Amino acid sequence: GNPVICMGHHAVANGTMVKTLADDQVEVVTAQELVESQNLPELCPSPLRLVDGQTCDIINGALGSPGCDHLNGAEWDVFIERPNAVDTCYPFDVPEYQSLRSILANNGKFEFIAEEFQWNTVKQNGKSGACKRANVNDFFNRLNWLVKSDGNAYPLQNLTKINNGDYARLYIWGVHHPSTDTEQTNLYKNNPGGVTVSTKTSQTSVVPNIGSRPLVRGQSSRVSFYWTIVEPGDLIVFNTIGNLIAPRGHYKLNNQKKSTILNTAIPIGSCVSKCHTDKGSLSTTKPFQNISRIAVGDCPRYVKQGSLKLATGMRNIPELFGAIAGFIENGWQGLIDGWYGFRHQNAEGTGTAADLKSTQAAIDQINGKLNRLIEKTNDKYHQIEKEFEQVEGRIQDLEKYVEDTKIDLWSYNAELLVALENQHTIDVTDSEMNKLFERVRRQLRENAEDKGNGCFEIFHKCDNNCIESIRNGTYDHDIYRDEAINNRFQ
Ligand SMILES: CC(=O)N[C@H]1[C@H]([C@H](O)[C@H](O)CO)O[C@@](O)(C(=O)O)C[C@@H]1O
Ligand SMILES: *[C@@H]1O[C@H](CO)[C@@H](O)[C@H](O)[C@H]1NC(C)=O
Repeated sequence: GNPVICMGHHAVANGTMVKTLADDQVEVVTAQELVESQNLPELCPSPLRLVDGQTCDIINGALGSPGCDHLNGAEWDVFIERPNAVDTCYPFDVPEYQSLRSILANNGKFEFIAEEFQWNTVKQNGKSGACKRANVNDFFNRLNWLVKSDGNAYPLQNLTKINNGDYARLYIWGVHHPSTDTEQTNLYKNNPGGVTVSTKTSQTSVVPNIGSRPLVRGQSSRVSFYWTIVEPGDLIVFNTIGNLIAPRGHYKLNNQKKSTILNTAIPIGSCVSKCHTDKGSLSTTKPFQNISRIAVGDCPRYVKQGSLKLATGMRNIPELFGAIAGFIENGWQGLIDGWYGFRHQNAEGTGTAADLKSTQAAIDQINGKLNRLIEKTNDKYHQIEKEFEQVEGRIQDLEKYVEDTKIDLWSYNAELLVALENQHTIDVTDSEMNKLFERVRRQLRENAEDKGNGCFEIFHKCDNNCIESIRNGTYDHDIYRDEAINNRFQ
């Protein structure tokens, strides 16, 4: 009525606080951070193909502005566009600028092919001192500036390019418009001008506009750029009685467009990562991140919280079933080779040993319990714009509201998931502690009594081999039962 065997669990000097459904902060032995809050100060060129626009934004690269020659033939997963990019040619605008930029970015490549346009008597290749290439008056190398004849001759242009190809074609054309009325008549003389680009099923006609506007690049004049898409079977008719900034061919479009554009000043480095934010690339296995809503590729999901700790171990009590932090007073810092174990005392001395089965059962149910849930990847490429220079009204409100709605919902999911999992992890570890206790209780039958602190008083001599027989499940209660019963009740 003298040896004692105690069942218990590990502990460390100082653990990590986590949140559950029932508790704001409970200390557990180990935990894992789920929110990535650190970014690399560079962008990774692998495994995704990054293309640096450098001084050239993507519109100018499609126009063929000066300094945008490297973008010729370029292929990208993510077009990297610099915020300090510069206009290096004739002052222009694009109605539906955003939509053209999106189409260009998503298509993923600059692959121009040449086509010969036989312009009547009009002269071609008009240039300007605004668009100087090596201080030589030049022009958008994808565009043809059509001017009068020498002999004062603006004739009607009607030529048609037919798409009998295997792909959809992208034509970019423009409409010049001047400053007064002499303008227009010393450059196309017909006044007003006008252009009509059309397909089999679609029209587009432009009325040039003439007036004073600021001296940008030293000109009071502008060009307005449009685009037209021609799918296999359709075609495109160029009508102008003046002012048409003709195309020199068409861009080839991919059937499936899987690319996008990232606008950032961050330099391109030599790291490896499949996730890119406008603050830099992310190198992580965490499921969430608080770095930027603007994120492309194989990225963690963006959330509002700066920290969410997932418990990966039991409650930490140094020195639901009510075992851990319950009838078991505290954990054992000395138990370093297991989560649960046995501590005994008999006539020969004392000992602490780990229990493998219970330890392994807990680890199996807790280790990486998230990988089976929050999927793996989340591969997002072309999305929507998420930050804006100036308000625009209706469309911009919706774009912002959609993203704000998405973020709140995922932040909610992240919060609930962690509290839920942690609640479950704590219950599992408490559960396994008391399964171990109950296992040993059942082994001992009538030979021992529960002392109330996770310990059994064993009512017979139990030497080291006897103790080990209890720990490894070979203890035969019938051997000691006579001795034990006599000690218990007499
Ligand atoms: C095709 C053509 O006529 N190009 C000429 C332009 C246009 O007349 C204006 O840009 C129209 O506003 O004007 C220049 O003075 C310039 O800006 O360098 C000379 C140039 O040769
Ligand atoms: C992201 O979280 C970290 C703390 O983990 C914090 O320092 C940082 O400011 C957060 N980023 C935000 C709030 O944009």
